[PDB]
Amino acid sequence: RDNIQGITKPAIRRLARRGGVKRISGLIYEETRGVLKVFLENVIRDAVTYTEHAKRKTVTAMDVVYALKRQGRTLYGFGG
Amino acid sequence: LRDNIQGITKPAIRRLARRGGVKRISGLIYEETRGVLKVFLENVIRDAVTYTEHAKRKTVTAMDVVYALKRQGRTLYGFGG
Amino acid sequence: AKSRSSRAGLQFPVGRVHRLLRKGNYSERVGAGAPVYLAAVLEYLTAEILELAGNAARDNKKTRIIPRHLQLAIRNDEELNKLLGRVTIAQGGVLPNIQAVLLP
Amino acid sequence: SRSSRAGLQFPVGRVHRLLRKGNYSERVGAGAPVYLAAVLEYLTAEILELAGNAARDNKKTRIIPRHLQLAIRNDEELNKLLGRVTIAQGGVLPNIQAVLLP
Amino acid sequence: RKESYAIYVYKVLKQVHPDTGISSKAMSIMNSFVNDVFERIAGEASRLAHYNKRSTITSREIQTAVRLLLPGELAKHAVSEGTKAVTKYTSA
Amino acid sequence: KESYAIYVYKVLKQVHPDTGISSKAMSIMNSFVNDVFERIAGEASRLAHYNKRSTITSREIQTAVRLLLPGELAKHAVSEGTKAVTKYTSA
Amino acid sequence: RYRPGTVALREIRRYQKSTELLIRKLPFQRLVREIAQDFKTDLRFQSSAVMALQEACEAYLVGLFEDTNLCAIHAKRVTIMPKDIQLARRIRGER
Amino acid sequence: RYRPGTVALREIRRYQKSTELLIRKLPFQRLVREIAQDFKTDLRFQSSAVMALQEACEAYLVGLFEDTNLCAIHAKRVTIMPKDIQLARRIRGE
Amino acid sequence: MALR
Amino acid sequence: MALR
DNA sequence: TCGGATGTATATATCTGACACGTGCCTGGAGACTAGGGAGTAATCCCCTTGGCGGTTAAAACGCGGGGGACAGCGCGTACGTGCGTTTAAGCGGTGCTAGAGCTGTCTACGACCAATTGAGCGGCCTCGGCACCGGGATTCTCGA
DNA sequence: TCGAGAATCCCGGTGCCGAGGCCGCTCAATTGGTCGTAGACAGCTCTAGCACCGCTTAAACGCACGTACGCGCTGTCCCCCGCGTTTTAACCGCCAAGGGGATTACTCCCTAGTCTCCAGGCACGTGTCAGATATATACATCCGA
Repeated sequence: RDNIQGITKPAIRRLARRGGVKRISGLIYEETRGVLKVFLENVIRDAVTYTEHAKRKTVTAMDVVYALKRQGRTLYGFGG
Repeated sequence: LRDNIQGITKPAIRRLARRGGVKRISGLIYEETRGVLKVFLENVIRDAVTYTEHAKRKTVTAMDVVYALKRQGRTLYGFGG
Repeated sequence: AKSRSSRAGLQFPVGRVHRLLRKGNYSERVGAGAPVYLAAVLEYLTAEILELAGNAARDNKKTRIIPRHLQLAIRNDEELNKLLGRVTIAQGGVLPNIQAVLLP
Repeated sequence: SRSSRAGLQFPVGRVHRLLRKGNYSERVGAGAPVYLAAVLEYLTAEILELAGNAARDNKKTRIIPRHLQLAIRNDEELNKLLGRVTIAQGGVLPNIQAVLLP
Repeated sequence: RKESYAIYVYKVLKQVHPDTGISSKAMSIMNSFVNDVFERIAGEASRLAHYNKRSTITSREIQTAVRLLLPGELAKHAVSEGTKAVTKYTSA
Repeated sequence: KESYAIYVYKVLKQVHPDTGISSKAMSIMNSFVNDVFERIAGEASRLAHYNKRSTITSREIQTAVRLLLPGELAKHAVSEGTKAVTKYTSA
Repeated sequence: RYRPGTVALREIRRYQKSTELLIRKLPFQRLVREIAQDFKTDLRFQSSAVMALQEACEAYLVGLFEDTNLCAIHAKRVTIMPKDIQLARRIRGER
Repeated sequence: RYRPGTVALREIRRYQKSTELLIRKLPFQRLVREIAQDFKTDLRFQSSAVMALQEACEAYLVGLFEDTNLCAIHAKRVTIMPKDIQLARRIRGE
Repeated sequence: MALR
Repeated sequence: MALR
């Protein structure tokens, strides 16, 4: 539903600035959208799989934490 | 046992770079390669020797080396496990 | 039939897999369909790998499979290479790739 | 209590029960809970000492995720320990490349 | 008496590539691969059962772990094969 | 539900008598304790399995600690564990 | 007017010190729901679940941008580019 | 007399087609024993253990050189320099 | 069995 | 409590 | 624009170490029966998610002018490939030896299991204190001469 | 080096939202005993890891050359950057509904355990075979002329 456009250009600029980046190319936003979309699918597939195994319908923060742990991206602060 | 890093000769590093598909090599690549290989070897050997020490042994085994490699995320097939 | 593998129509050892699941401290109890499912998965993965290994062997005009063939088969397939992306096959070598700029 | 006997702050009994119920092995020795609890308490004390130092340098008394992340990333050995770990609401270490600096 | 997947791997090779052989070092690599896949699947299944406060590992846990661990098409075919094997075993 | 929050607070008052801690920080530290406990238990479990042994003991824990921890962290955690075990048996 | 290269440095310094979330919450929530649609239908989400997703995503993007900046500095540039992003990701081992 | 780089491409072909070990066995073994001297004196080694060590080290170095080559190409160059190796190690996280 |  |  | 010298793929021999098949038999897999409890199913409640509304106002979108950095081209010097003659030690095949890995016997010290306590630890609740924000001044930067 | 113009830190008012401390209950940790077996320990075996030697010879080394290619520099130009204006929708309460998570209780069928026999699978034994060099020959393939 063209919701990936909601990750707007100034937000990607802010992320880059936090990453220490001084100059940005025009195509960086369109490439960053693809990268982020891929990462989100990779995590959400596992989270939804955990939810389906539990026989639930609400994806839980515990499901998201497990999905992140399975990919070597351990997250702290959400009941990890 | 001393000065044994030089057994990793310049032509051997050139051959490894060729298998890695490198066409041209700077002269100062060999010392850097020796350092990197030393660090990797020290990590792996320390873990394997820890395993042998825990097993009450004086012999380092292929199984201990394989467990060390798997621990570092460098799983190795062919020597059992 | 007699063997649990014959009933499931498999080749991998269902009873051996059940014993390993029980002895591995994975869980306190183990269901009776779990070893069947796991042996079927293992057999399917072995067949997937061995088919491509034999394909590479036949390409190289060979009748015997070697670690080089296993490496070629694994690294050429997009999904097997992803499953085994942090594995080092002993005596495997690397895929024959050359970057375009290096070529004359 | 086994924690007071061992001379610690962490629950040796709870750690023992977790070791026995985590399906790690068929049997648990009596000294293993003491060892694991001592290690856990020591690591917690390290993190909190460093984070309290960062909080004091920040002119604050309450440790917050930013202080924890600052302590962890400033400490090289602890950075190695918690390598692939995200700390929520932690931020990053302030650094800029010298080439980017004017 | 050291057990291994040698005879089963050779039987699969006979059923898939009849007139082909296999070297012993390639056989060792195959054995290691099987042990590794078993360990990964069983570890994920155990972790899942612990998450769900279960005590027994079932074919449900095995199937879910297979989904989590394998890339898409591999996951489809492996799930198909596992379901087929359990169904035939239960029918027998 | 149970958590390490109270013991973490006790350690925090031992090391910094005048310092609070927010709930997000406490949740992060509770997660950290859980993660490190899981890692060390898993390594000792793998060790005991490699050695055809059915018991997790202080030796397995010490070896796991040495495998997981870098340099000074391992060298000091080992001393803390040894002291705790020695005192516990002596009392 | 402020010459180019000064406001960017000021923004870098500001955003490397604050710790808040840098992506708008309603757009991120909509994007997460739309992505999850392909795996299941009539799916609910916990607030903490969406928040954890945002935290992981933003941290991943910040790390990726840092490595992209290293690639740009290596190539004797100041401007990060898609070739920099792609090189960093492929060396990291994701593409 | 071949032009430079022709033998380089021939060697890339040869060593990317082959699979044998490219380091010398006795020097590598002496290096391994010397390194292990620092952890526990008077230690024995299985031949299988030393072979596994060597296979791991060769594979690791080959992959690292692949990444270094990519970095050098990214810098509009064809010669690999220690900066390429350092950058590859940083990005990989080592 | 049934391969891809 | 032996810290670094 | 033709000729050449080096490497590589092709034909065939061989003697091999390696492997594909047959077998003793013993240990592990299968049968038969039960004992209990893990999990399924049903039912209830109330948390917490989802959907809608009205406003405000900060962030986003957009255009504009320019200057700064990306990029293409060019010239230079140096450093790396290439090839050849000389120096070295890896590799191979033996030969000897004893350390240490592995397996059998034993038997005791330690951890599992159970019944019964009693207290440490988990929720509810208050009350009040330090930091988020704002009003105002001063230091640290940049931008222009 | 020397002017002004902003951005932001520090000082003080302050208020307020949730953390630190305080109770009631309760289940889980502790304490005692009993008991089976895991593993420390002791001893005999036999493999294999280490050590010494002698010979090839293949790889490592040093050196001389020259050619491609890092590298600096100069100029063009286009493409981000900073900035002011209009436009969008996020955020913030706040309400309304109810789906589904979370809990308790009753069944009952699925798995652990145990005693048996009984062959599948390992170690052993053994005879044949695909091929790595070895020798010789034809086909590309750029490099000097």
